[PDB]
Amino acid sequence: DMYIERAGDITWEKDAEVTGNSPRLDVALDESGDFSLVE
Amino acid sequence: TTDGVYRVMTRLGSTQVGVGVMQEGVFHTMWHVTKGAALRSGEGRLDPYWGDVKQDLVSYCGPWKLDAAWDGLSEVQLLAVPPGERAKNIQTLPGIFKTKDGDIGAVALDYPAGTSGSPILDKSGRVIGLYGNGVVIGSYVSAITQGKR
Repeated sequence: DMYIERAGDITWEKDAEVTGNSPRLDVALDESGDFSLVE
Repeated sequence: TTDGVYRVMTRLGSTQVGVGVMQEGVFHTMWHVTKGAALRSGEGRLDPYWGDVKQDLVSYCGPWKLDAAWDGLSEVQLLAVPPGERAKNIQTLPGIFKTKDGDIGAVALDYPAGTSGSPILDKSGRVIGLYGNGVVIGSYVSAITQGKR
């Protein structure tokens, strides 16, 4: 059986660590909800 | 019932299978997390209301309520709730999924599978989508998956 526990407010944090790139990708979305790359 | 971000847990012992957003009396998560199974909240039960495998989304108690969208220029924050860890905000500039049906924001952040369903936020604090359906390029990239209101 599945259950939920509260973990916090939905809020923006000004002191947030900043990371990660911003790649631009060609993709396709199939009927099962799976993304795949396209070339 | 209370607004906020929530762990989705399952039961020998408990495991965190995902994350979701409670807003306006509706619980929002990704289909692959719950497969639409009913959810326990305290002594109450949350019953599914809408779901779609292609969008990989599901809502409980009512229709999908989140409708803010990435503005295409600004940094966002993943409100990651990893298993065993305090909710934490990770700021990033999204990349882009270019598809035949239009462009989708995407975040190049890689957190444990039980983080699936964590909300992505804009600067105003609005949920612009959920984390955890994506592609690999060894690096995982998640779509910013938003439903329709």
